[PDB]
Amino acid sequence: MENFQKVEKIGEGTYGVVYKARNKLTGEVVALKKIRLPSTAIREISLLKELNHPNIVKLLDVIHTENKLYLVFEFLHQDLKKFMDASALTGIPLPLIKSYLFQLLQGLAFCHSHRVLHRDLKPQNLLINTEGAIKLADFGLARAFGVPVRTYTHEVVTLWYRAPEILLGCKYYSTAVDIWSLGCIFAEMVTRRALFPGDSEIDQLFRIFRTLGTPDEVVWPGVTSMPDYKPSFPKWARQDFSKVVPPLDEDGRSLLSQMLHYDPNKRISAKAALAHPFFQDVTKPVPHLRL
Ligand SMILES: Cn1cc(NC(=O)c2cc(-c3ccccc3)nc3ccnn23)cn1
Repeated sequence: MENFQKVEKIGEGTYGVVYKARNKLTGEVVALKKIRLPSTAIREISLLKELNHPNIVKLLDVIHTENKLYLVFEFLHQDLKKFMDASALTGIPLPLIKSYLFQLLQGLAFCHSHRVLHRDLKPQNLLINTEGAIKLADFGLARAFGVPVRTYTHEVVTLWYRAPEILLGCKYYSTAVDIWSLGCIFAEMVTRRALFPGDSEIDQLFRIFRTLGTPDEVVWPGVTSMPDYKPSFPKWARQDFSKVVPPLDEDGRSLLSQMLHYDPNKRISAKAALAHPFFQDVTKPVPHLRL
């Protein structure tokens, strides 16, 4: 932190402070993330420097010096959480929602093709720029560092986007967990409200069940044998997506339903989702960004 001049706190991320900083040698403005605390993690994280795609926030460097771990990322000026808050009177226009979803699916398809999962997608790690791009930040890190209940400064890590197999204690994640999260985000962009804003693991799980119906062996073979499944769960009926995400059209609702299948083996893949009729008329609009 002397071969970075000018260093400012951006926010508090899942693993430590995030700073905006200028690289000394190069003049470039970067995001610098301090990871608060392991050699297995270093090689794993290091591999992510090769995982480069236009819809993935570039990992520029892994700095392991002075027994500290810093990740240096490409810097973007706004996140989707802030953008949706700024867009709340009018909503994000459907063509821009569509562009963002399509781009995010391209990013997921890339990473999934290389056997890399995110596992903690949320609006705060989706970053936007002035050119209409959106990018996924922090891919691959959960496999390396875990996902805590609370961050270094005691902020509660959100459960809102967590897939039901994770909440039911399945110990092997698949790429389907990212599709679920993205489906949740899609619904939130459309309705301007989080889809499942749980404030505890059971509240999260029951909010899912009260919308999508309590899962059973018909819709999710194997569910009743999951580690944290209890036969005493209340049995709620499923709601129609026409009630959950109006005014989304039938193409959008169909796609959302497939992203929110209970059984992770039934849930649509990113690559398949890109071929969905919802994207037949996709475009790349310019967002209105105030920086
Ligand atoms: C991995 N990675 C993170 C980023 N950037 C961000 O996190 C980021 C930074 C800032 C920011 C605001 C005022 C002054 C300085 C910075 N505002 C937002 C709003 C949303 N994100 N964000 C770039 N790369």
